[PDB]
Parts: sequence; C-alpha cells; structure tokens
Amino acid sequence: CQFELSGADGIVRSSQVEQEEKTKPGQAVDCIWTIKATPKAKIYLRFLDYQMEHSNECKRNFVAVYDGSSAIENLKAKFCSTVANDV
Amino acid sequence: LIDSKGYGVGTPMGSPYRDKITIAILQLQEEGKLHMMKEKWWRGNGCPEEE
Amino acid sequence: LIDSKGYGVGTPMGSPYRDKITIAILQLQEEGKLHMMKEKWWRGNGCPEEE
Amino acid sequence: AFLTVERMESPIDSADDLAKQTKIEYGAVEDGATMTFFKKSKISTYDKMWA
Amino acid sequence: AFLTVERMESPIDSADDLAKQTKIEYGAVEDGATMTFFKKSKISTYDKMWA
Amino acid sequence: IDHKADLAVAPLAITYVREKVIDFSKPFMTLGISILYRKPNGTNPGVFSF
Amino acid sequence: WDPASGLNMTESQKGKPANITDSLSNRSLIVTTILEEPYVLFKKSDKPLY
Repeated sequence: CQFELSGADGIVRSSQVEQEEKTKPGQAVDCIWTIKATPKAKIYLRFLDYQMEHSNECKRNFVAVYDGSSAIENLKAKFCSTVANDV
Repeated sequence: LIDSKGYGVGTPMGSPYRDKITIAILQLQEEGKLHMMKEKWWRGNGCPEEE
Repeated sequence: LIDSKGYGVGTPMGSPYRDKITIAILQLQEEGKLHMMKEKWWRGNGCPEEE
Repeated sequence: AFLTVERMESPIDSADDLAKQTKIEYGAVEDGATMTFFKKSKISTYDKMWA
Repeated sequence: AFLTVERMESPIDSADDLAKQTKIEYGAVEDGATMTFFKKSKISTYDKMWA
Repeated sequence: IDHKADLAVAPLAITYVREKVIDFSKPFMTLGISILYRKPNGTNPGVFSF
Repeated sequence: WDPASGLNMTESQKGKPANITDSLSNRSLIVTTILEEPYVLFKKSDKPLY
C-alpha cells in the first residue's frame, strides 16, 4: 500500500489504512508514504503524536524515515522509544 | 516530622512468638484498638483544660 | 493523618531475604539517604510566586 | 492594611469538620482502599462520614 | 496598595535569587561547555538550576 | 507464592490478609488517608465587603 | 604437546573441578514492580533502551 503524499505541508493521517487498503488487523500490516516538497525545497519532519505501546523492542511494530527515495541506502531514523525527535 | 523512627516489642534472636505477635499487632491496628488506647492515654489527658 | 499503612518489600514465605533486607532498609533509613531519595522524586517545581 | 497584605484561610481545616457540615459534598474512589477503611470503622467519627 | 506593593518588588540581581523565581524560563546554548557545567556541578543551587 | 519471582520491590500495602501467605519486610515509608481540597480565592463575597 | 595443536595438558580440566556450584538458591533474582506514577515509570529518552 505505498501511497503518495506531496506538496508544501500535510499530515500523514494516524493509521490511514481503513480506506486506502482496508486490511484485517490479524495479519501484519505496513504501508509506505512518499513525500515531495515544492521545487527547490527540503523537508522538516515533526511528530505530533506517536506511541508504539505494545513493546519497546522492535521486531514487530515501529515507524521509520528514510532519506531520498524509498530504498535502503541510508536510514535517516527508525524510532521505537516513547519519544520521537524531529528530523 | 523532621525524621521518622518507630517502636517495637523486642524478642530474642530466635522466637516463634514474633510471627504471632506481628499478626496480633496488625490485627489490633486493623480494628484500630491501639488508637483507642493512645487517645485514652494521650488525648485522655489531652483536653480537660481547653483554654 | 487519619490512618497508617506501610509500603513494604515482598519476599516468598520463609525465604531468608527478610532478615538480610530489613537490616539494609534500616541502615538506609537511619543513615539519611532515604529522605533525599524521596525528595529527589516527590519534589517537583515547588511553591511558585503567589506572594 | 487588608487590601495590601491579604491572607485568605480555608473554610474547613480538619477531618471532623467535613462531618456535621453537609455542604462540601466530598467523596472517594469507588470501593478502593478508602471505602474499605470507612466501612467497619467503629470510631463513629467517620461513621457519619460513611453514612 | 498599588504603590506599596510595587515599591517592594525585587528585580533579580543574582543566580540564587533567580533560582528561587520560577516564571522567567532559563536557558543556555546546549552542550557548548556551558550547560555541561550545570550537568556535572555538585552545588545545590546549580543542581536545582539544572533540574 | 509460586516462586516464579522473588522480592517484589513496589508499593505493596502491608495488610492483614496478604500477611498470612506472604512475608513482608519492615516498611520503608509510612502512609495514611487524607483530605484534598482547593485552596481559597481572594474573591471576596461582595455582598458586604465592608 | 605437538607442533600442530599445542598444549594438550590434563589439568585444563582438573580431576576434581574447584569451581563447582551445588546450590541454585540465588540466581538472576526475579524482582517485580508496577507502573505507578511516581514510583516506577519508563525512562524518558529517544534512542532505544535495552
């Protein structure tokens, strides 16, 4: 369920899966998002709410941010601890 | 209260009486009877001279 | 105050830790570190300028 | 003097004052540990409280 | 009341008097060897500053 | 009881019913139930503030 | 001793090993706490804690 989300600003909706690709919660789920700014512009990411409660260990649930295209080349940050820095 | 420290009922290093005396003290505290004795002896002489 | 309870340290029935741990609790209590330990967490900001 | 250095004081200042007042409408946690004490407490200074 | 409550205001003139005050938020350029002085300090007033 | 653990250092009230089937060390701080209320405003009644 | 393997000397494991434990009473004590508010709360940090 890779989805586009580009422009000047926007809110990656909290658990936006019920309408894009309504998946059963029993199976493991994951959906990626692609962001593009205006021409000649970088991006600042600031979390407004984030709580991966079910563990403080990350083999199951987490959120990650990669720089550039959606490849493994250089992980900007995968964040699992209670708080989440801006990037 | 600047500092805290309690009182007790001393018994030798080995005594099968300590467990039951502890049970009894916790009992009395749950019924609050020792508070009644305290008020009988501290408050009992406590306020006969309300100024 | 109205009543009094006591927060304690559990231990399995008949385990020898009781008599080896109560002494440590008393050592900390009468050695003065316990009050600073309590204050370091209960303190908070304190009393602001309502004066 | 009053408008310069003003010190306001509490209406109620004791546990007993909560009883025989019938205007503050106090409360407690539902059937936690406070209710357990107020139940069966036979000092009767808190039986009005529980009533 | 206005005049004699204003006249006895005390503008801050020292670190400790600042520490007692609360409204004015503190700060420093982080990890520029300045805040670290508060980090590793032992003095009580600087400790509450760092807190 | 089932020995799957050991000394459980956590706020655990030393009450009568537990004491039969556990063992508690000596308390490391005391307790009690008390009132909680809002301290008063200087908002005078204004009926007769004189 | 050999050119290849080296010191195959028999004391590397002594006939009666000194370091033997016949007691399992105190190993990896399993304490137990709870998430009370100002008692035991998750530390506030950004990188994972282990």
